[PDB]
This record gives sequence, structure tokens and C-alpha cells, in this order.
Amino acid sequence: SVTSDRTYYGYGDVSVKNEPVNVVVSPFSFPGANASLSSGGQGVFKKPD
Amino acid sequence: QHGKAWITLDAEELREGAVLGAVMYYEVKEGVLASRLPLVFKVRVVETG
Ligand SMILES: [Ca+2]
Repeated sequence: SVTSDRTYYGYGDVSVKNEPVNVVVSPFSFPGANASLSSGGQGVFKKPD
Repeated sequence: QHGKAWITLDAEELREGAVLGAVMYYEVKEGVLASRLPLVFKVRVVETG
């Protein structure tokens, strides 16, 4: 009578949500406060973070 | 294919009761699903003495 269609199934799901990286920024204001930059001046400025 | 048998019995065998068991070798066709299938055998006494 019944000629079974021999076909069973298995399934799965994958969730890719985020991007690998977050670039958190703290911008710099290099002449800063309690220091001074002059025209034609020479030197170095550094922000560690 | 070959559907006819000719089992004959002698006087020594009939003296103790002839029991005819059955052994069946089978393989159900691929996927077929059935319930209560009949197989009917015709028993004919052709000759006796
Ligand atoms: Ca006879």
C-alpha cells in the first residue's frame, strides 16, 4: 500500500550579530590647557589614551 | 517464480503423523508498508493408494 518517500530532515541555525571591533575614541585638543602653542613653534604632543 | 511443489509421502512417514512446518526467507521491497497480507496455498491430493 504505502510506498514511503524515504526522506527525513535535520536543520540548524547560526546567529551572526556583531561586528568584530569597537573603535572608542577620545579626541585630542593638543594645545590643551595649562600649556601653549605658538606660531612657528616646534615640539611634541602626546595623548596616551 | 517457481510456485508448484510435489511433496509425496511414504508408509513409514504416515505411520507417525506428517507435520509440515514452514521456513520463509524474505526481503520486503524498498519502503513498502502493509498490514495483514495473505498468502494462500492450494493443497491437492493427486494420487493415493
Ligand atoms: Ca489410487
